[PDB]
Amino acid sequence: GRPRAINKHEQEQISRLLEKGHPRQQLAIIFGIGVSTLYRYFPASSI
DNA sequence: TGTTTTGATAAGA
DNA sequence: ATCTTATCAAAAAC
Repeated sequence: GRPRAINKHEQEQISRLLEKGHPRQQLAIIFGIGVSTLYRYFPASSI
């Protein structure tokens, strides 16, 4: 199958970043991934 | 040419 | 304008 966009290390990082209030929009641009991908890994209801 | 995850996208009592 | 969610066509890898 297709590889994941973010490995576990990046996941754990990105998690904290969002809990610190970083907009998914920016995070997506920086990590080179879709914005909707971010909502799937970390739902708004999960922060 | 054949069988997992990405990312646009539409809809949101 | 904005923000969120689940969907579904197809990229990505072998």
